[PDB]
Order: sequence, then structure tokens, then C-alpha cells
Amino acid sequence: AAARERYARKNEQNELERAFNTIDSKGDKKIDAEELTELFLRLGHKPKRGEVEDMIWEVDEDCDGCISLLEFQTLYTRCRDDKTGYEPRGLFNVVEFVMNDKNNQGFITLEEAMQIMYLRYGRAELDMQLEQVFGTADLNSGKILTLTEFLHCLHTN
Amino acid sequence: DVKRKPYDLLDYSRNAFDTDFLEFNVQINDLELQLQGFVNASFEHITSTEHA
Repeated sequence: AAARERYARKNEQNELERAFNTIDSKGDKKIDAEELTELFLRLGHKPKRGEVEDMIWEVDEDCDGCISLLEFQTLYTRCRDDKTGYEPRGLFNVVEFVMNDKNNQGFITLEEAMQIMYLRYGRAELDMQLEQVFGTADLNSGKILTLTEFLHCLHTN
Repeated sequence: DVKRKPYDLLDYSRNAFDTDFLEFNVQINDLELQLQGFVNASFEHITSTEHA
């Protein structure tokens, strides 16, 4: 039943290390939205014009001030622990894409990992999110992933 | 259970075994951690240095 999280997390720590390294523009423990924007330039896309505060309105309220690695490792817990009760999913999903991005462009056919540790279920869990044809699914980027997850968070609301 | 499934393994004409294999991969690691506990668990009291 709950065997899924273990061998996810134990290997996940090491990629979390250089994920937080290569994400950070200055390579430090502090995290700001300037680091976010310069990382979005490293992805080469154009972030939307409310992305500076898109992780702070309903979700980043209990704490205060500028965030850092303390806040980062706090909010990195905030994903696997929570339940079908609707979660603060603000800044994580780009990082999830980034560590799942091991071709510097996006990825193919690896989201079923992110649903199998989510749940053992048929293709329904996939079909609500995308329509991965098993032969060739699609080529992905941060835009598609973030828009689909945000739309599904809004849809389940 | 893996070696009783109807599809031919060499054929990519099914492409549904990619969930069977990724279910197999979790109880293999479960088997791993069980054996790790086995080593940790049969040495709690040993009669001799030499036998153990």
C-alpha cells in the first residue's frame, strides 16, 4: 500500500541537492523571486506577469518575510505528506519538472512515475491530466506541466 | 505474477506492461529492505565471535 514513498525519497535526496544548487542563480541558501525569474530565463520561456507573487496569496501566509533553504526544505515536505484535501502546490511544481527534466528541454513519458507514487490506478489518472499515447506521447515543457496542474487544482476546486 | 501475464513481453504492441514492471519495481525494493532487516535481525545475540 504505502511502499511507494520510500525508494522515491531515499534516492530523491541526492537529486534534491543539485536541484537546489542549479536552481539558485547565486547558488546560495536564500530563495527570492529574482532567482525564479532568472531560472525562467534559463528555461528560456516567458513567465506570466503575476509569477512574482503567485506562490504567496492563499498559501504562503503563516510564515513571513523572504524565504530561504529553511523555507525550501519546509515546503518540500508539503507535497508528499498532504492528502486529497487541496494542497498548497505553489512553487514546487516547477522544481518537480526541473529534477524530472534530464534533457534540458522537458521530458516524455515519465509522469506516470508521478502518478504511481501518487496512486496505483488505471489510465484514468493519466487521462485526466494528459493523453499520453504509449507509442509517442508528446514533448513537454514547464508551461504545459504548470498549466495542466494548475488547471486541475482549479478543476477539483 | 509477472511471468504469468498474457501479453508477449518482446512485443511493444501492448505497452501496458509498463505499469506491471513499475509495480514489480516496488516489491523488489521491498524485498531488498526485508533482507537488510534480516541481516540486522539475526545478529542480535551471538554465541561466539568466530561462528558469527
